[PDB]
Amino acid sequence: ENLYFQHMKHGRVFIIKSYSEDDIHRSIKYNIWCSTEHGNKRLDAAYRSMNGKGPVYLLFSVNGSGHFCGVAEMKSAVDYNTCAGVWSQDKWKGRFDVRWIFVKDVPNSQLRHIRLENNENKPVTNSRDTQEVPLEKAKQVLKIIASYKH
Ligand SMILES: CNc1ncccc1C(N)=O
Ligand SMILES: [Cl-]
Repeated sequence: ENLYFQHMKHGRVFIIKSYSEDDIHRSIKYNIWCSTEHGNKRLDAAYRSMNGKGPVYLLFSVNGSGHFCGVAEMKSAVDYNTCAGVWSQDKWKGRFDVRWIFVKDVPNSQLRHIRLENNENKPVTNSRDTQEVPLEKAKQVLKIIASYKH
């Protein structure tokens, strides 16, 4: 409630969209994630180019659910050669560490009035997986999620 996510001077924020809620449950249990091949490459470049100077945040949402389900920070580069078949389907190859910060359902109603100037001014709730969020809009999103209460 303005107590959250001030002093976020640098850093970068991405939307994660999963059509497997089981995969997200596993992320929360073991603090790891895996995206598509092109998604992993985008997150890998953001994390590496940050060179530790700032956080990379991930805003998670289950496709079709109508709500965001929480926030985690990237905590490692992407390892592309890892054990196969750990996710809901075999097509997900690789792994990076994350640290979950919030696990809570925030309805899209609370966020849909934030639009992305880098995505044709579309609402942030209408994003695809690994859509990057401009820093000032991300700060608005993170703060709404942080303070939202049932
Ligand atoms: C492991 N990750 C996933 N699982 C299921 C559906 C989408 C994803 C994704 N784009 O990250
Ligand atoms: Cl909606």
